[PDB]
Amino acid sequence: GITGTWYNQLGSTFIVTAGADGALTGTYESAVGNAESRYVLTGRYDSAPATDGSGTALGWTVAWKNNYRNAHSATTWSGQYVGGAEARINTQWLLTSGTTEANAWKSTLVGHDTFTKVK
Amino acid sequence: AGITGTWYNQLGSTFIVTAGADGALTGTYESAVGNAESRYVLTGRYDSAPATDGSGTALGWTVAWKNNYRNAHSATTWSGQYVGGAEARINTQWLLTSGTTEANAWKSTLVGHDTFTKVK
Amino acid sequence: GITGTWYNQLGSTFIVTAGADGALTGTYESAVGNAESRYVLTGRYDSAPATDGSGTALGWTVAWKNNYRNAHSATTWSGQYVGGAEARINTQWLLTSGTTEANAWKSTLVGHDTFTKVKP
Amino acid sequence: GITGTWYNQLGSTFIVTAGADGALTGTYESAVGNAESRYVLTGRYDSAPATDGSGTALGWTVAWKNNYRNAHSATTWSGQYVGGAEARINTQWLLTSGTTEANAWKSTLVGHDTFTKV
Ligand SMILES: O=C(CCCC[C@@H]1SC[C@@H]2NC(=O)N[C@@H]21)N[C@@H]1CCNC1
Ligand SMILES: O=C(CCCC[C@@H]1SC[C@@H]2NC(=O)N[C@@H]21)N[C@@H]1CCNC1
Ligand SMILES: O=C(CCCC[C@@H]1SC[C@@H]2NC(=O)N[C@@H]21)N[C@@H]1CCNC1
Ligand SMILES: O=C(CCCC[C@@H]1SC[C@@H]2NC(=O)N[C@@H]21)N[C@@H]1CCNC1
Repeated sequence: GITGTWYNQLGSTFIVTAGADGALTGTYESAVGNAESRYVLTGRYDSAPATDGSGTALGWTVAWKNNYRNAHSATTWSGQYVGGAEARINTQWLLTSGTTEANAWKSTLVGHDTFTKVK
Repeated sequence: AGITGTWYNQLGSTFIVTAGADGALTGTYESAVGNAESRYVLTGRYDSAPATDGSGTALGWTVAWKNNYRNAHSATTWSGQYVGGAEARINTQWLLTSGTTEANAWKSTLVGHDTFTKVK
Repeated sequence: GITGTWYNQLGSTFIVTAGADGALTGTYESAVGNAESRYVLTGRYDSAPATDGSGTALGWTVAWKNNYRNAHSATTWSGQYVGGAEARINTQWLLTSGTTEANAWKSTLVGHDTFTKVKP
Repeated sequence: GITGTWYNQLGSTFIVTAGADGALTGTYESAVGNAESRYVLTGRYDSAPATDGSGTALGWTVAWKNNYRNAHSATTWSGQYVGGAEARINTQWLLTSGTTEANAWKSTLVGHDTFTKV
C-alpha cells in the first residue's frame, strides 16, 4: 500500500518504493523552500505491521543536495501509513540545517505533513 | 572520512554508519533502551558537499524497530548535523512514531535529542 | 480575535482570554488522555502583531493536575492565530511527563493541534 | 525548588516563581536571537509531583515583545524539574513566528535547553 506517488498539503510529490526487506527508496520534490526538481530519499518501514488495524510506522530522509541546488540541510519525516479508501501517510518532520556552533540553537525546523494519493 | 565509523550516544546506544560518496548513510543501530534488542538496519542521507565556512554537515537517518528477533511497530528518525574536529560530534533531534489506532494517533510520536561521539 | 471558545480536531475545548498586556488566561478540557474536566492554562501572545498578513504568535501551558486527577505531566502549545477561510489557531505541542532519569528519553510526546471556533 | 534564577547552555537567564497553586511567573532574558533585555513569562507546573524520584513536569511561554523590541514570535518550553545536588530543568522548546500562510510550513523552530542553578 505504500509504494507509489503521494502528495502533501503543500503540493510536494513523494515517489516511493517499499521493498520486501523494509527499505524505502525514491524521490522527493518539494513545492516550497530552497529546492528544485527531485532529491534522493531513503528510509525504513515496518514490513510486518500489527494486524489489529494499527498504522504502519515508517520514516525517511532527504538531504537537500541534487545536481541543481544544495541547501545544506536535511529533512526527516517520521510517521505512519494508514490504508483504506482515504489512505494517508501522517508525518511529523525535522529539517536540520548545517550551522555554526553559535547558531546551532536555530538549526532545526519542525512541522507536520499529511500525504494522500490525490493532490 | 568523518561521518563513517562507530558512534555512541548519551544512552550508550551504538550507531555504526558508513557515509557513501553518493550522500547515502548505511549501517546498524543498537538501542540501549526501549523495546529493542540487538541490531537494526538504518539508512539515511547526508550533505556530501557541506559549506566550508565552519558550518556543520546536515544529515538524517531512519530505523524501523523490526529485526529478526523483535518488532516494536515503530520507527525513529534522527535529524541533525555532524560537527568535525578533535572531538567530533553528531548532534540530533529525533521523532519516534509508533503505529497506532486512529483514536490513539495523538500520542503516536515521542521527541528527543541524542548527541553522539566516537567514545565508547 | 483570540478571546473565545476554541475546539481542536480531537474535540478538546480551549477557553481563552487575551489580555491587553499580552496575557493568555483560561481553561483547557482534553477529549483524550489521562484528563477529566477543566485545567488551568496560562500563556502569552504578541499583542502588536505585524500588519503584513502574518499570523499572531502565541503559546500556552497546561499542567495536568486539577481537583479530580493528576497525570504528572504538562503540555505546551506553540503556534499562531490566523485568519483565512475561518478564524484558526494552528499549533504544535510538547507534552512532557515527570519521569525517572532512566525513563527521561521517553518523557516527551509531540503533536499538532488546529483550533477553530466551531462547536463539534 | 523551582523558584529562583536558572541559567541554560546558551547563557540565557530564566527567573521564575513557582506559586503554591501551580503558577509559574517571571522573566526571561535570551543570550541569542532577536531579543533585548527581559520578557514576561507565564506557565504552569505540577504542584504535587510524584515522590518516587520522578521529575516535576512544567512548561512556560515567552512572547518576544517587550518595551524595547518585538520579534513577532513566541517560545514554549516543556520539560521537567529534577531536584537534588545537581538540580536541573530539562526542556524541549517550540519557537513559532507569525508568518504568512504561504510561509507557515517554516514557522516553527525546535530545540532543547538544559537549565542549571549555577
Ligand atoms: O528549504 C530548505 C530545503 C527544502 C525544505 C522543504 C521542506 S521539507 C518539510 C516541508 N515539507 C515539504 O514538502 N516541504 C518542506 N532548506 C532550508 C535551508 C536553510 N534552512 C532550511
Ligand atoms: O521502544 C521502542 C523502540 C526503541 C526506541 C529507542 C529510542 S530511539 C530514540 C532514543 N535514542 C536511542 O538511542 N534509543 C531511544 N519503540 C516504542 C514502541 C511503543 N512506542 C515506542
Ligand atoms: O494524558 C496525559 C494528560 C492529557 C494530555 C492530552 C493531550 S495535550 C496534547 C493533545 N491535545 C489535546 O487536546 N489533548 C492531547 N498525560 C500523560 C501522562 C503520561 N504520559 C502523558
Ligand atoms: O529570535 C527570536 C526571539 C528570541 C528566541 C530565543 C530562543 S528561545 C529558545 C532558545 N533558548 C534561548 O534561551 N534562546 C533561544 N525570534 C525569531 C524571530 C524570527 N524567527 C524567530
